[PDB]
Amino acid sequence: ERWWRFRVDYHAGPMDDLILDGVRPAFAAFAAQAPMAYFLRHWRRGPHLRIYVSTTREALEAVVRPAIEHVVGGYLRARPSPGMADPSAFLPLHERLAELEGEDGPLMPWSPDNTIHAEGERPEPLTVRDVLLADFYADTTPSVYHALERVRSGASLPTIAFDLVVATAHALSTGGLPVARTSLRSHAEAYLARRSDGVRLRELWRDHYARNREAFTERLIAVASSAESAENGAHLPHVREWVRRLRPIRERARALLESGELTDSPAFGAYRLVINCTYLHLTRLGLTPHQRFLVCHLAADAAADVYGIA
Repeated sequence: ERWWRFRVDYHAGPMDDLILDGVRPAFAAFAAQAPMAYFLRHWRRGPHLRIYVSTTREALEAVVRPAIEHVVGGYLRARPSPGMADPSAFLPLHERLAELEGEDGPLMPWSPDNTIHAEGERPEPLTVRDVLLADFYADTTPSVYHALERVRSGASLPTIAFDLVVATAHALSTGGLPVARTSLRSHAEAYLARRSDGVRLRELWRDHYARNREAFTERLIAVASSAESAENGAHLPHVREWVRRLRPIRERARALLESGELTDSPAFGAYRLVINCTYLHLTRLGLTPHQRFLVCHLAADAAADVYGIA
């Protein structure tokens, strides 16, 4: 009935664990009364988690709030964050990120580390995109846990970023990977373009590609077949689920572009939005912007060597 907001401060300790061992249980403990709920990373007044959950005030006070305070709080007391040495070391960066993303709220002093805070209900009325986005975040919370599990048991996060980006490109674009590798290049290129060492960046990034050319091209075609099987049991499952989860959301978005709120609508519009959702997904899995751009770039290079010998 509303979106209710909590803040979990965890300034210096492994947010992956806090998600898996604190918030995942807590969310389960209210699954019947409030199934619609998700969380985002954020930086303001200390690195923290932002928790979003859709219920009435009655359910918040009854079931949601105390599952957070007790389950999550339990995790905090077991595995506390050691803290940040100087939060004001981060002020000039934060001042920038505020301007860049319009944040307006106070920046210093930092919230107390290792702590929970109720924050109230969202703005007042949501936009259509806000609604479609929240739906996406909630729908993909299982996929977050899947991944951080794989990461926790030794697997590589860059590689998971790869499989996902690639899959969303081949399966949800108007012409598949051979056409949407331009949008991937394009996405990395906008970052290389404003970096004074872009030149050396591109050399490093291309050395990397060359050293591993066989790994990435092999992996590229794997993810490509996985995403087009019509035979539910390929060599890779997470790809096939990721596609599966996202197909609904293009439709609801492509539908409400040619019925007309937001911005070819399907072609570069639905697929514009769900590639941007994959990017938001990956942020949530703890990939930096740097590492995401690098992944877009390696996907593109890999796609040259297979779809480009045309």
